[PDB]
Amino acid sequence: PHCSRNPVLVRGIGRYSRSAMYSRKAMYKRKYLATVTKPVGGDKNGGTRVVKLRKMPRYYPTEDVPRKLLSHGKKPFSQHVRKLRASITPGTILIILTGRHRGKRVVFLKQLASGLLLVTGPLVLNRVPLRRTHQKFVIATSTKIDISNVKIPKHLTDAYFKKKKYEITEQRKIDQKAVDSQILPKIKAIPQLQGYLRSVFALTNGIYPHKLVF
Amino acid sequence: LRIMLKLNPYAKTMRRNTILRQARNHKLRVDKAAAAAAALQAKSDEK
Repeated sequence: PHCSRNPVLVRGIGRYSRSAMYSRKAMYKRKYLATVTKPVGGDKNGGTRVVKLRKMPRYYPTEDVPRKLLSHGKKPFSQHVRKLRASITPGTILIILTGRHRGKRVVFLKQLASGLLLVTGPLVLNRVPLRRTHQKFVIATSTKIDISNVKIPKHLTDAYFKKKKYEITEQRKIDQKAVDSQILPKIKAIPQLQGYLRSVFALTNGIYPHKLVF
Repeated sequence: LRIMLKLNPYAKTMRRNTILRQARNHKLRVDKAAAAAAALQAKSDEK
């Protein structure tokens, strides 16, 4: 096989024309069991018991519903394109709005395959473990830390965090130790970030969200 | 886009040509503007 050979400049529009691709691809020279038989195991039987799979149903419902037409779209959730807000980047500081951790400030880790943001606050700072969160319920601050050359374990997929009393397994505890062990030194790099991450966001008698800068 | 093509197949070529033409024209404007900027500090040193 080969690459697309047609660089895309606009969604659904190729760079090269129909006749241009004829030359580039060089078409001017490149032209042209239901049933199984098994023995029975008894004499005067014949050993010719032909058995068929997918046998006829033993019961039919009184009425059936007709099948629906075709849609040429509406892909299942597993293959939807994951869209990430431009202000979200690895290492930025986020604010939780709806969960048990309302107002907590956390540092954004890798984004997962389901589109949920794998995020963590340093568990020694705000008692927030490695959790998934939705970008639509998170406010992005302009404060960023460099989480490059930081190793996130490969086994932190969505299935890892999917729900099954809750007990903290050792694997959750060990994985938490590994990640923050290399995150905290970067937290200490810039001053006063501990107090920023420890405190919670809240609205007061003054400021309004549409005037604030994030 | 695909609906438009089923009525006017030629519209694909016009759209492709327009995008390519504007990409070239946008490129041409940003060098001579840079050349004018490249002229500014040329007179800043020679003075």
